[PDB]
Amino acid sequence: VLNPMWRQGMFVLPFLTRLGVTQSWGGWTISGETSSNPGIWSYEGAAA
Amino acid sequence: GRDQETTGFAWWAGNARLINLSGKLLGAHVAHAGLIVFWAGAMNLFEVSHFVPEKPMYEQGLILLPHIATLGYGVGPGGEVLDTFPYFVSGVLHLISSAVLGFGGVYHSLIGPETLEESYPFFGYVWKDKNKMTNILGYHLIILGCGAWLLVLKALYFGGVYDTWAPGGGDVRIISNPTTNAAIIFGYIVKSPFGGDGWIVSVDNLEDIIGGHIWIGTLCILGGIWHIYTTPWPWARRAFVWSGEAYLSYSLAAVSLMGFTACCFAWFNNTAYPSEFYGPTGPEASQAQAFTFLVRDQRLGANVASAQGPTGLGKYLMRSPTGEIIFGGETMRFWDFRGPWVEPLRGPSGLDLVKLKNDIQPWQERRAAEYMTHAPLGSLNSVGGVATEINAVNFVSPRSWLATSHFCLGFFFFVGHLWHAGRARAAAAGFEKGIDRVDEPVLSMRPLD
Amino acid sequence: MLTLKIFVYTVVTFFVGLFIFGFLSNDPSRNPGKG
Amino acid sequence: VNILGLTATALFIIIPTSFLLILYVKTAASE
Amino acid sequence: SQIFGVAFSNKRWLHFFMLFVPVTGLWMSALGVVGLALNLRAYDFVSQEIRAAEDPEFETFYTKNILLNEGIRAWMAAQDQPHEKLTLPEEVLPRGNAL
Amino acid sequence: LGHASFKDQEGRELFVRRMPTFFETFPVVLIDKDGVVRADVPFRKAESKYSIEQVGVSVTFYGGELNGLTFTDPSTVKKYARKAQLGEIFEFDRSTLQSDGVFRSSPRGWFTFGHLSFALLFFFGHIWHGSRTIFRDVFAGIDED
Amino acid sequence: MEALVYTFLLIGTLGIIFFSIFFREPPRIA
Amino acid sequence: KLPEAYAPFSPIVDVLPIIPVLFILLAFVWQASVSFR
Amino acid sequence: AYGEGANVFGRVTNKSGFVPYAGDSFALLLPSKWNPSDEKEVDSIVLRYADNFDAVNNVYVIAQDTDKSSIQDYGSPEEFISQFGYLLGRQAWAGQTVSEGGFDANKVSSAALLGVATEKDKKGKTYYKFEILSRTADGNEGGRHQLVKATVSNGKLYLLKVQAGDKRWFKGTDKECLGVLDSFTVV
Amino acid sequence: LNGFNFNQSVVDSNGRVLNTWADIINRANLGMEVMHERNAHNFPLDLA
Amino acid sequence: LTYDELQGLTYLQVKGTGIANTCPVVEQGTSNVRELKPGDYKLEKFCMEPTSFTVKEEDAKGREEFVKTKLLTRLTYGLDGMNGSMKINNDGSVEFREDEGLDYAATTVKLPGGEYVPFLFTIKEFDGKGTLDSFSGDFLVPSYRGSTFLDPKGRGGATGYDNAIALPAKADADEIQRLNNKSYTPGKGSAVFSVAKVDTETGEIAGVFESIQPSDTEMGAHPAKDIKITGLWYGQLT
Amino acid sequence: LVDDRMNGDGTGLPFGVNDGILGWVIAGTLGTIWAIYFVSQKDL
Ligand code: CLA
Ligand code: CLA
Ligand code: CLA
Ligand code: CLA
Ligand code: CLA
Ligand SMILES: CCCCCCCCCCCCCCCCCC(=O)OC[C@H](CO)OC(=O)CCCCCCCCCCCCCCCCC
Ligand SMILES: CC1=C(/C=C/C(C)=C/C=C/C(C)=C/C=C/C=C(C)/C=C/C=C(C)/C=C/C2=C(C)CCCC2(C)C)C(C)(C)CCC1
Ligand SMILES: CC1=C(/C=C/C(C)=C/C=C/C(C)=C/C=C/C=C(C)/C=C/C=C(C)/C=C/C2=C(C)CCCC2(C)C)C(C)(C)CCC1
Ligand SMILES: [Cl-]
Ligand SMILES: [Cl-]
Ligand code: NA
Repeated sequence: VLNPMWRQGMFVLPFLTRLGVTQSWGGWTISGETSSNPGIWSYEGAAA
Repeated sequence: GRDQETTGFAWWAGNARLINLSGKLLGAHVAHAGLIVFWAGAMNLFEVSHFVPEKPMYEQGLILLPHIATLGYGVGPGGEVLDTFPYFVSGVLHLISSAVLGFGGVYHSLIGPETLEESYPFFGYVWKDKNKMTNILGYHLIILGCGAWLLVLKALYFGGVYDTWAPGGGDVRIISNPTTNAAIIFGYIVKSPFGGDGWIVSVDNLEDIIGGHIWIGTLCILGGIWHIYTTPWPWARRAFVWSGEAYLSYSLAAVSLMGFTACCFAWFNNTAYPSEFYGPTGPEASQAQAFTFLVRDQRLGANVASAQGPTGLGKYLMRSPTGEIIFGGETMRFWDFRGPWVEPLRGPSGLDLVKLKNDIQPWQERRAAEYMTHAPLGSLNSVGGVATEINAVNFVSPRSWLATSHFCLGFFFFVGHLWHAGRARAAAAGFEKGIDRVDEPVLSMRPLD
Repeated sequence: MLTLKIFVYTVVTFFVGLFIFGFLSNDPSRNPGKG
Repeated sequence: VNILGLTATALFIIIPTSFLLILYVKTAASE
Repeated sequence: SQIFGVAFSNKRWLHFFMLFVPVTGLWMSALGVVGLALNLRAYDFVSQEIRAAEDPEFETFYTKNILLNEGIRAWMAAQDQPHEKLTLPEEVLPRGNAL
Repeated sequence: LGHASFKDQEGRELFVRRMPTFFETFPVVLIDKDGVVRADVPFRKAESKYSIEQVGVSVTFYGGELNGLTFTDPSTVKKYARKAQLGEIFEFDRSTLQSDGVFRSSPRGWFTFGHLSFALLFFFGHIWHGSRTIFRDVFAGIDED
Repeated sequence: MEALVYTFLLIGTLGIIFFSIFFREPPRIA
Repeated sequence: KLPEAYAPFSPIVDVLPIIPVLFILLAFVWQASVSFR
Repeated sequence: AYGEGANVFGRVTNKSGFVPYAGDSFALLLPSKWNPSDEKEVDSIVLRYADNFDAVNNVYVIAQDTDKSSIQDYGSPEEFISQFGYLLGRQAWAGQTVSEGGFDANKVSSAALLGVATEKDKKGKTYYKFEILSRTADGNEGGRHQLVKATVSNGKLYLLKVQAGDKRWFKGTDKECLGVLDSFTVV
Repeated sequence: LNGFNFNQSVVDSNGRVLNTWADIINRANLGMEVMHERNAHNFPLDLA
Repeated sequence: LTYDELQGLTYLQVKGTGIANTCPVVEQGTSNVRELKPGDYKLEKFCMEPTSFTVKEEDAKGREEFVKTKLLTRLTYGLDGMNGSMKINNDGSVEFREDEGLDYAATTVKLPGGEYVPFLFTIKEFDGKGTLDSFSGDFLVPSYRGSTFLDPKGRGGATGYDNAIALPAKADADEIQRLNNKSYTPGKGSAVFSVAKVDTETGEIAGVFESIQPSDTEMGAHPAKDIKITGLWYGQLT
Repeated sequence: LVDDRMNGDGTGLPFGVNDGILGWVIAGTLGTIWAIYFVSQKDL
């Protein structure tokens, strides 16, 4: 809410989030929930 | 003898001069067999002369008397020694037979016929004569099958052998109904060698041992007849290299594998190598220490089932990764150990709590205390204990001596297998002496490697 | 996990069979020597 | 430290690499 | 070249390289011993020591070796440096558990 | 902070054994006048016989910013003994430079290290150049005859 | 941050190895 | 111990195991005698 | 350069494993390999020896001072040993711990009194002799065995304590520790 | 099977141990030994 | 598996199968539960087998729930072979005490996100009051590590350096939580047990249990998480 | 139990075969390679 990605200088993270990658392997979701099954296509998965 | 001028071999490879001399090679072999039987008899007589009856033999640095005792000679319940005359007789018989074998080897090495082919065609051979090679292999397979059947006959009719798993602490037992089931016998040889499985080292009873020996003796006899009456197939002829050095390399690989396996038997197996004669194994001694401290602190009360270690995992008892109740501490790594002094205290879920509270036998207590005090740890100048221990105890386990020596022998014989397999391939191909300098293969290859 | 074990068993068996039948395929004849 | 070690590592990589690349490219153009 | 990927093609360069490697290694070790003469050691990684001090879960083999070195010094000093006259009671000697 | 004098319940004066130069870490040991260890900070706080709590060690400071002050609580006596292991006790501002709490080397130490390393490397250079001078005519190779 | 530096250095070393193997100056037999 | 009748032969018994080592050394003695031809 | 011949073929020296020590108004046998040590954990100690291997195996002789006519005036062996718990070593841990395992509550040390006995001597001396096994939560060396032999002589309380590791105890320091214990004569 | 154990090999006429360089090595080995796996041992002997 | 069949199996048959971590499952009898005769029985062969581990976690958005974990320490989480006393009343009320046995198991679960959560799954000293349908109570949760445990820098409770000695000028009052104090205070946990599948001819009972207990606090260095353990349990009366 | 395992460590399974499909795929792969080598046998 008060520290979203665009307040943190994230440039490619919005482009990942725009097309559906919203979970990370760190257990968090970009919308603030908990990701228990982030799958292969997390942020780190797309990076790898 | 020969020389480098006529043979191409220097003195340090002088035994290679015997490659194509059948009679002299036979003489070297028979003299060597006499040497082996000589060491057997002399070491046996040395061990019986230095044997002390009241002490356990594994405290006396003995490796052949434990073998003869495991065969069931001169020992009683708990492996107590009753007589040493069988061991003395074994040593004497080996020493005299070694004298006979030494005479034969010296004769055939010195004044026997140099080659056996012209005057004794039954014993004559060339290395590329595959039929005669399989004939000799078949004769030796028959002899080995007869030896395995000799072990079977001993165990079945001629006094039995020492069962460490006999109730009450082990005794010499007649094996009745050996395990002849093919599934049980051949499941050992395809079992994984890793922890909890152990391949063939994990054979844990005399029935399986004697049944497997029935199987190996019958298979050796049948294969011996097969190789007497057959010729190697064309696929074998294409696959193998047919020369004396190649056959030597095959045997070197086989005996290297056998030496590594014997190392593992001496280190892990307590059935074919009873702890009463060979001392405890490493796992046995560690589990014995855990059991001894458990029974001590439960004599002092202390509720060993609920006592908790500094890490929080359990001081005396814990769980295996599959759920069995096991001894706590680093001896968790030895949770798969099975021994006659601890198996009556285990039920289906592992160490039974009420059985461990109420059913601890005095013989189990004594054996565990002894095995804790005689762990297979020591220095090569025979100072018992860990490397930090002071010079007080003159003890090294026979299991440790056997495992160290036979790992070294297995490794060197693997190296010798590599040496002779490579040299046999290079000599069959024709470049064991070097590159021709006029038909160098690489100079005819396309560059850029 | 059983699918992974089946795949790994197939892969290991394939490579081991290649090794075995490669040395069965007249290997002592594949050398530049005379003989 | 986090950034002074960073510039030390970057310079130790780049300056000798620059020297080596100068000499190599000169040589390879020569031959 | 077909086994390891690279090979020598120059005999000269090979013999020199065989000269060069042990001499360079011994000279580097001599420089390190010169550093040790002044107790200018490569003893600790300060960032890892900070993380270990602020975090009781963080253990590495480097931290294990630091503990082992502490044990070596404490149990060696009294007999190894008699001039220091260290009569250390056993209760200050760092020990593990039971063992 | 001033000199730290340590005493036990019996009133005898104790001295912290100072850390020798070799030791990165050193156990805290308090020794009496006659060379007998009387207190310590034990590693094993069980069946111990010489801890600060058991012996009853107090510390009094003279001459510094703690002059006249006496501390009897073991939690502070332990830290002042651990500081007295390093010699005279000082207060340090660590926030200004973000000091990491680990000792550095002096300029004389850095000078000695650099110059000893240069001295060995220059011994090698002297060997190489004496070799080059004496063996100049064979520098590109031997005469082959 | 430092993990990036370590990984970059290791990967660059492996790249130098790759180039030294497959893009070596070929040994010429003349 | 040895049997009682064989007790005075223990000194002979205590030397016998080294004879294989003596054999591998005797091979080198013979080779030196033929000057390692 | 003072000419003294070496001992070649000179039979044996004393290999008894013990040396006789005569202190002030007591005599005892010390292990042959143990070195004297200047440590005094009790201020009324007149003797201390420690093993060359480890300082866990030690021995000391307290002289002290007493007002009772005889050690029999201490009631009983159990009442005599209940007053010397400071010989064990005070537990310096102050946090509550019920997670040590078989150690009651807040305790990391325990003393099992294996046996109490009364030994009377030739000169009329009567000794109290004590086997105690002290064990800790870490349990160093599997616990430490303490051997106490005490009596009252002149106007003082002579006491001998021998400490050994349990690992050392089944290694074979039990023989030398009992040899030290059974040789304590004060008179 | 381990290396040479010369701890307390040299003793005087009264049987007191004369320490050697082997004994100094043994002190260093004890220092390493009592510290490795500081929490993994519940029993004194290092049999496992 | 039933207890009789488990006893019929041998150690060689059970070894490596995982059954040794499993509670006995009674197959006969009824779920009448009130069929069980009221009295004063001695509980013995009490066994507890977890079926799920969940850890209380708070989202970034503020939602706090119990999230699913992945077990890390394998089949070592079983509690079995415990003894106690059970007083079953005529109206249907029960008093339940666990006296001693294997009533603790160190267990580590991985949280979604890669955080290790160690905890001592324990039921010791459980005093459960209630009815046959459900009885609830408290149990002691001992400290995960003993006081003789040593941290990676050799700092502990009963043992240790008491400070960071690799930093001779840093071990100060700003890290008192890590070095100057080490805490091993025991905690409490809650458990509710429900009884079903009672055999009244052999005096054995099955059922389900629901426990909530704190995690390890290192040695006082971090606040504890809450773990909810659901599972089955088995016992024999008298 | 809280999770599923193959539970095959130990127990002495032949070639570690806990499911007969493993023995079948071993035999099939070896037989396929053997059949390829056997039909391509009088060849070098
Ligand atoms: C299987 C291949 C694949 C897939 C599916 C992904 C997937 C992803 N990439 Mg991509 N990527 C790929 C390969 C791939 N990439 C390769 C090959 C490259 C190197 C060129 C990159 C370089 C890369 C970068 C540089 C970035 C990503 C990013 C992304 C993420 C968001 C995509 C996005 O916003 O693009 C949106 C794409 C567009 C808006 C392009 C639209 C296409 C234009 C309009 C075509 C116009 C000309 C066309 C011919 C006209 C057609 C005429 C018509 C009549 C048919 C997503 C996870 C982004 C990210 O956040 O990750 C870090 C980002 O920054 N990728
Ligand atoms: C069954 C065993 C066996 C047999 C029958 C032979 C047979 C042959 N080998 Mg040998 N070899 C083997 C095992 C075997 N080897 C092994 C185990 C290795 C060592 C890894 C080798 C390595 C090898 C080499 C390197 C060479 C031979 C060669 C030869 C030929 C001449 C041998 C000779 O004159 O030696 C004469 C005997 C000596 C010179 C004495 C050697 C001294 C040894 C090393 C003393 C070691 C004693 C030591 C105390 C043992 C303890 C060590 C360890 C067990 C702990 C002969 C055909 C030669 C060849 O290829 O000829 C065609 C050749 O050069 N072999
Ligand atoms: C296991 C040990 C062994 C065996 C059994 C042999 C066997 C053989 N060696 Mg030898 N050799 C060995 C190891 C061995 N060697 C080693 C370690 C080396 C390295 C030094 C060599 C190097 C070597 C070379 C260089 C040559 C051989 C050759 C020979 C053969 C002819 C011997 C001869 O004419 O000697 C003549 C020696 C003597 C007349 C001296 C007397 C030796 C006798 C046999 C001693 C027996 C003592 C014994 C106690 C008698 C008891 C009899 C009875 C009461 C039991 C013979 C078959 C030769 C060969 O290939 O022949 C064609 C040859 O040129 N060997
Ligand atoms: C000392 C033992 C010995 C020796 C060295 C020989 C030697 C030989 N045998 Mg054999 N054999 C023997 C014992 C022996 N055998 C016995 C005991 C039997 C009765 C069972 C036979 C029956 C037999 C048959 C039926 C045949 C031979 C043949 C052969 C030849 C080639 C075999 C081959 O390619 O091997 C290398 C083997 C292979 C490339 C594949 C074989 C498959 C393996 C070895 C079978 C076991 C698999 C199993 C998983 C192993 C478990 C243990 C392992 C995990 C450690 C060779 C001359 C062949 C020949 O030419 O006969 C005329 C042939 O067809 N053997
Ligand atoms: C004889 C040479 C010498 C000596 C003894 C000193 C000594 C000193 N200088 Mg100094 N200085 C020197 C020459 C020297 N300097 C020169 C030539 C320069 C110009 C580049 C500097 C620039 C300089 C700066 C700008 C600063 C110092 C500072 C320091 C002080 C802090 C300790 C130190 O040196 O840092 C620690 C020294 C080391 C860690 C030495 C490194 C060990 C060797 C070189 C590594 C081996 C090479 C290796 C392969 C490199 C690969 C690394 C790569 C991966 C990054 C110390 C009193 C500092 C200070 O306190 O300022 C007031 C400071 O900030 N000096
Ligand atoms: C874990 C389960 C698998 C365990 C397998 C172990 C049991 C079977 C293997 C033992 C074979 C004995 C080896 C003798 C020949 C060795 C060299 C050779 O090959 O010599 C070769 C030799 C040269 O002519 O050939 C010949 O004489 C004939 C020799 C080969 C005869 C066996 C052929 C395999 C039979 C089944 C194959 C089905 C094949 C097709 C499968 C396709 C599925 C889609
Ligand atoms: C070829 C050759 C060789 C080799 C050789 C050989 C190897 C030989 C041998 C041999 C042998 C192998 C021998 C053996 C022997 C034996 C004997 C001779 C014996 C005997 C007897 C007796 C007399 C005994 C007695 C007794 C008894 C009975 C018991 C008691 C005790 C006694 C001991 C007394 C060489 C290398 C040198 C060189 C080259 C040539
Ligand atoms: C007595 C006994 C027993 C039994 C055992 C048995 C029965 C065994 C066996 C076994 C067997 C039955 C074995 C076999 C084997 C085999 C082998 C070992 C092999 C091989 C191979 C090779 C070596 C080859 C190679 C090659 C190839 C790959 C191809 C071509 C080329 C060549 C030839 C090179 C038991 C344990 C029960 C118990 C105890 C004791
Ligand atoms: Cl470690
Ligand atoms: Cl342990
Ligand atoms: Na430890």
